[PDB]
Amino acid sequence: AIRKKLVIVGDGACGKTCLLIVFSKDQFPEVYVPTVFENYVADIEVDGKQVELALWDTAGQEDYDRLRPLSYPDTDVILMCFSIDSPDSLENIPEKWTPEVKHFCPNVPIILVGNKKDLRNDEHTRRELAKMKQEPVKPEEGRDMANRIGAFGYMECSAKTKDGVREVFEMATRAALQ
Amino acid sequence: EEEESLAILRRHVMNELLDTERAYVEELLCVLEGYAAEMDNPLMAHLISTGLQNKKNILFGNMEEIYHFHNRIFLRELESCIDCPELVGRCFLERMEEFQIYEKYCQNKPRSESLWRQCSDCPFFQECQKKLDHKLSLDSYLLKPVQRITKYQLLLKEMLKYSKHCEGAEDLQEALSSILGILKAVNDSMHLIAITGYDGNLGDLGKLLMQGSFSVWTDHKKGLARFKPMQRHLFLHEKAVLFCKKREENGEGYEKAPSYSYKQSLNMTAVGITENVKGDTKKFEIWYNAREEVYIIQAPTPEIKAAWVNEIRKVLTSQLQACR
Repeated sequence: AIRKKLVIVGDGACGKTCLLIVFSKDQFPEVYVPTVFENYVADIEVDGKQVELALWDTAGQEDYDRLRPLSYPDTDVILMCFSIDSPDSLENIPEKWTPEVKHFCPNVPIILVGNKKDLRNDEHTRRELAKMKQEPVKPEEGRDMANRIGAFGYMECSAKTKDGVREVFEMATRAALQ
Repeated sequence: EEEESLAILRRHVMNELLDTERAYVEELLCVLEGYAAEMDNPLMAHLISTGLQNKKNILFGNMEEIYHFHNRIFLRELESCIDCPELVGRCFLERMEEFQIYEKYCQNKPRSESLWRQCSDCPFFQECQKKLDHKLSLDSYLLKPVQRITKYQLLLKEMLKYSKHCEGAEDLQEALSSILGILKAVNDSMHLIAITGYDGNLGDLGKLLMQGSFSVWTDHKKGLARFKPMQRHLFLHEKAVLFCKKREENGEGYEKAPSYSYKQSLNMTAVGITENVKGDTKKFEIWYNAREEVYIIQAPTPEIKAAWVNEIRKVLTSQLQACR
């Protein structure tokens, strides 16, 4: 079987660990959302080719610039993401994450991801954001950033509805095989 | 009721804490025997050279030391809190010293990373992996201590969120801060060991308090960087502030991380500080000798400015209480 390494990067509380949880288990936790997601190998098949995708979480290390790179060696694809309900997390994609991901992982495909798409139409988050003089992230903004950084593609999903989850890892596995 | 559900959530966090802890201990042992110990196994000697065998300590660092701590002490103490999950904060508090062993591991990790790059294709590992029946290579396991130490704050933060009204909410907040502090210290030391060209010992400079890259302007008195700022990486020490120039390094992985060429050094006994600067709330000045030498630091954010200002003042305050 083919072995590929996926490292998911991005701001904390932007949904990283949850996305991995939902994908690897194909079911959104209801009561308690796990905090820990240790290195796990998921069996996925794309283009009729069996792949063993190693999933590496980075939750908990966003604030340490010298411990963070320790995860980048031999990465086949990078799932760089932000939270749909946080135009702030998106601003870091080009300001923080991209410059870094490109320096330690040159020529490694990047899949920009917008987590928590379901909160785009959520009035509660729309309200809270307003107070901060902000509004959910619009798809148009995502694709723009995706091309601005030179991603291998833009994508959105929801950990709650599992909507788009499979699609993200399926698309990233493909970019890895290239 | 609410008190009801929060205690349920405190239960969940305590469970993940204990489960992941047991797994962490298992996984380390798994590698310490299935790879490290196998290096001294005659039946395998035909798959490993003498050079690699000697580099065993570079490859594993002090993983064993770490494993004994968690296996003999920490997991045992976490379990004693299965009953009162809000009190897990006290376990970390009574072991903050023992956690210092993680600094040695992280500092050596890049050395191991470089080695692994040269010896991964070695027959020995491919064989140990097969025996162990692991879909993952030794590299995924060698990062676990780093991944684990950086999950404790997340877990403590989760416990604290569900314990606002418990008799341990304070010890939790303290433990959280203590771990965050150890993580910052370890991360700072990573930058420190990358400094090059330092004429002397860094140890007798006192504790490293802060480090960071800034745009720096000068505004000295009398016999460059007056208009076009220079890019320096600073290291705030109890005894002095070091100015370094980021030197770009090339290589495969962590080798890409830059090094820091030592430039100058301001002795704290002569350092003074200007907190507020006209026109920019993000600037602050670190001056030297009666202000005959002024450095304007461009803090990327308010939080960073505040941290640096605060650290400088604590040091300047101690100097005072010590100079008399």
